[PDB]
Amino acid sequence: MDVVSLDKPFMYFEEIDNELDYEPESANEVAKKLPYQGQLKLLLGELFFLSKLQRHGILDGATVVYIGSAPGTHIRYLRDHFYNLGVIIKWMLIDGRHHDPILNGLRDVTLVTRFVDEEYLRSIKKQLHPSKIILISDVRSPSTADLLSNYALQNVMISILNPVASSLKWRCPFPDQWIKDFYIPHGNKMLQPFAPSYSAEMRLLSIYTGENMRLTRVTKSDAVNYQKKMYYLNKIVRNKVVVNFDYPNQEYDYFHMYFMLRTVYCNKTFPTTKAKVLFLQQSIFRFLNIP
Amino acid sequence: MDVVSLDKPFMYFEEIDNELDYEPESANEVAKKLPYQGQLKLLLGELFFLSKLQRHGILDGATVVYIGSAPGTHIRYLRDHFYNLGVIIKWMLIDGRHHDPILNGLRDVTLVTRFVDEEYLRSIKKQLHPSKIILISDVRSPSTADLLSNYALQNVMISILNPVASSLKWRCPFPDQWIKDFYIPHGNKMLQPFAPSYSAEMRLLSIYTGENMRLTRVTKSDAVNYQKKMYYLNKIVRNKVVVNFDYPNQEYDYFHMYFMLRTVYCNKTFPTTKAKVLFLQQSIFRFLNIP
Ligand SMILES: Nc1ncnc2c1ncn2[C@@H]1O[C@H](CSCC[C@H](N)C(=O)O)[C@@H](O)[C@H]1O
Ligand SMILES: Nc1ncnc2c1ncn2[C@@H]1O[C@H](CSCC[C@H](N)C(=O)O)[C@@H](O)[C@H]1O
Ligand SMILES: C[n+]1cn([C@@H]2O[C@H](CO)[C@@H](O)[C@H]2O)c2nc(N)[nH]c(=O)c21
Ligand SMILES: C[n+]1cn([C@@H]2O[C@H](CO)[C@@H](O)[C@H]2O)c2nc(N)[nH]c(=O)c21
Repeated sequence: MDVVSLDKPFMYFEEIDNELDYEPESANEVAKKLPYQGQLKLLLGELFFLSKLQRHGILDGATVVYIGSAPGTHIRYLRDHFYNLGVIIKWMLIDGRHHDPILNGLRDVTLVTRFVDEEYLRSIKKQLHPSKIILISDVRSPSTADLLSNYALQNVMISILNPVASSLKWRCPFPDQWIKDFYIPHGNKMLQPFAPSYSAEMRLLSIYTGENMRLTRVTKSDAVNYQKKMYYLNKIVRNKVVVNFDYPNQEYDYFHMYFMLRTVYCNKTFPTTKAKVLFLQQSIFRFLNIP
Repeated sequence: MDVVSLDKPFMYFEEIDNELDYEPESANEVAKKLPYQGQLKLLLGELFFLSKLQRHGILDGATVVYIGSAPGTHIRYLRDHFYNLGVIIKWMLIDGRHHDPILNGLRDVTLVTRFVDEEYLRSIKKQLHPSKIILISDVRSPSTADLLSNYALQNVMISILNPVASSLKWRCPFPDQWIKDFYIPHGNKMLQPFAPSYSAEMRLLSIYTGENMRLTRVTKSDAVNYQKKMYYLNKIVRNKVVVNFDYPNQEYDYFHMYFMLRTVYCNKTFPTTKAKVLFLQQSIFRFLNIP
């Protein structure tokens, strides 16, 4: 077995302290071990993001505009969570596909069947005004050309919507498939537990202060770094069993999940962090129908 | 007469301490008092900008890419100045119109007869590489739609060229002619002496550190501010005679010019700032054929 003692997990991309030469054969390896692993991945990353905003006092009263939200089964848990905690939020879920029916009938959540474009963004901006907007993007067209296209639209979501914060899907294009350098918003590169086995994807978390918007260029060299660091994390790190982690599951992803969940706010008072986390995880797994 | 004692002139937009309701009648008022006032305006603003970069040690060895450079008569003085001081610079002047023949025959200056577009920017970027690039933009298509168009291209010049610094033409669109909010690069809003009488134009000076690019949104309210502050400066301030300014010309613009010129580097050693400035101004006026 691949056992180890870890202090904490890598929470952000910059923390990854090693790299590996990408083995193309890994793409043939089993991408997922858990049922509904994708919603879980999204639910933890989004609970983490939103709890932070709560922590900074910018969640209550905002309208969360989620683009690329369908089916969105996990968004129901996210909504109930903050709704039961008492935070006042309006959810506007927009996608061209259809949303899970469990999202229907909630006065606080509006579902829109529309693929968004720049023109549309301007109309929802005029219709949401003057509410504070929190943006979450998970749109998917893929080719490097498809990616750049998606990232370009995400930057327009921000310029037009002008949110107080944003969570954006972020996977750097492959170096061997470079087309051109581009700019993404500045933010924390949040690592995702339960992402597909060899996924190089993360979520960009940003909070907008003042009336400025800071961007950062992404070059092919960066793409090489992304590939090597994410390859090292997936092949080695995520396959570690943290023996000094006293919890029902000791695999790296549960250790990583633990650290994300310990930052979430709950109503019930627990004697320990372990008790709150166990509670949140059980609740999450039961909701998603994960054994 | 409109006399006054001033400590220093407003060097940046943010410094302007007052505003006035814009009088549309002012547009009918004489826009220029000096022959070749336009080149003078450009020459001071560009000497100011470049001396700063020299001061920060980023001028020597760069290639200055000037877009919207023709005729460019004053660029000859700028080139000779740094060339005689010993700074090593290559000038690449690109415009669709023709350049003043005085710019020909200099091995260090290349003239290009091309209107630039995104695709072209990419080719000059590949051809200039790996030199450090300093960008100066003075392109002019006008309608608010024309402006946004120009500002949009200027932002692309920066993203593609990736200069170490930039000087960009900047005039906010009129509030009563608003179309949409937009982003311009962060920079110092340099005020311009000898600009047309009621001009609301300035130059955005930026130095790029790291691999980031910071932008700032411009709203209609900002457009109202720009209009009022620039109207106050043009109607009142620029019409002041600084009696405590001991110089051959006491008008505000010469006082403003003095402060810009006192930052320029020269070969000759002068006993006073007044002597260096008088020297630089005389030299500039004689070169431009201004009495
Ligand atoms: N311009 C656009 N506007 C809205 N949705 C878009 C889009 N381009 C792609 N999409 C949507 O982005 C989605 C990617 S899958 C998203 C999964 C969802 N976040 C979940 O929680 O289940 C697709 O449903 C696709 O229709
Ligand atoms: N895309 C583009 N590329 C290059 N030049 C452009 C342009 N769009 C407009 N221009 C040029 O921008 C110029 C504006 S006048 C510029 C004056 C010049 N800076 C001087 O020192 O004399 C025009 O000559 C026009 O041809
Ligand atoms: C992380 N990853 C996945 N694939 C490819 O994506 C497919 C779907 O997941 C995989 O089958 C693999 O071919 C990669 N290809 C390259 N060049 N570099 C990578 O980092 C990489
Ligand atoms: C600074 N300025 C000039 N013009 C207009 O531009 C023409 C050419 O210089 C002027 O004749 C005037 O009509 C302005 N119009 C408005 N609404 N607001 C301004 O601040 C302004």
